[PDB]
Amino acid sequence: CLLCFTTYSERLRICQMFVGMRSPKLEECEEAFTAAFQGLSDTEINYDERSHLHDTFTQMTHALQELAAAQGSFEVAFPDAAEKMKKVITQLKEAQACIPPCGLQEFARRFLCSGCYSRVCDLPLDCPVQDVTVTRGDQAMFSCIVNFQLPKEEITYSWKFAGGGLRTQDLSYFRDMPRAEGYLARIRPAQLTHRGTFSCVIKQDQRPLARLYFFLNVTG
Ligand SMILES: [Br-]
Ligand SMILES: [Br-]
Ligand SMILES: [Br-]
Ligand SMILES: [Br-]
Ligand SMILES: [Br-]
Ligand SMILES: [Br-]
Ligand SMILES: [Br-]
Ligand SMILES: [Br-]
Ligand SMILES: [Br-]
Ligand SMILES: [Br-]
Repeated sequence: CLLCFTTYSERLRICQMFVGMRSPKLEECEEAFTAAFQGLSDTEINYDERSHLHDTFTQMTHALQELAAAQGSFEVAFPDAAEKMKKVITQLKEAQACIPPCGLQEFARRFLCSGCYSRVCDLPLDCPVQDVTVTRGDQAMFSCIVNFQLPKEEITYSWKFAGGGLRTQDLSYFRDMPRAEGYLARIRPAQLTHRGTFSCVIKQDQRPLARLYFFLNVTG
């Protein structure tokens, strides 16, 4: 995480304060620094903690500066700060676990220090079809509910219908169902012409987080 939360100029300035502006050791110093953090090069942290960690690294830089200004060897200074940061990292709050089988799960997002970028679970947007069997004249209810946490802001539910009795996730068979809004869709009453797949797209603003599918089997 050293490379992600400190810049090359900061690290060069630290090493110069250690050995000198244009010292021949100035190169070795560099490789003592980065190597000292080699173990933390592939850690994954809770995305929501990145700022915190970055701030901590800022503190670290200053702590090193003073250490260099007061003589002090870089050879011991860098492993020391590396272990301090290792403990800081171990005490950070964890992101939520990935929950199968589908969805963009923002509360599971993690920051990868190897590459310095964020990542959610590699799950499909489309969730498995849920079979819902009712009889003619009976009420049917589709709950657009996922098993992972959704953001609070800007969530909408868009419904679609693929008729003709198709059990399908293929979008080319669906038309929009503008009557339906919200997480709960009701067919009152269900009839044979409702046979088909109902889909609900959960969106944050305009980006989809999940697409659910309900195959309504209406029985005579
Ligand atoms: Br940050
Ligand atoms: Br020292
Ligand atoms: Br985590
Ligand atoms: Br939120
Ligand atoms: Br909505
Ligand atoms: Br089918
Ligand atoms: Br449409
Ligand atoms: Br409609
Ligand atoms: Br409702
Ligand atoms: Br979509």
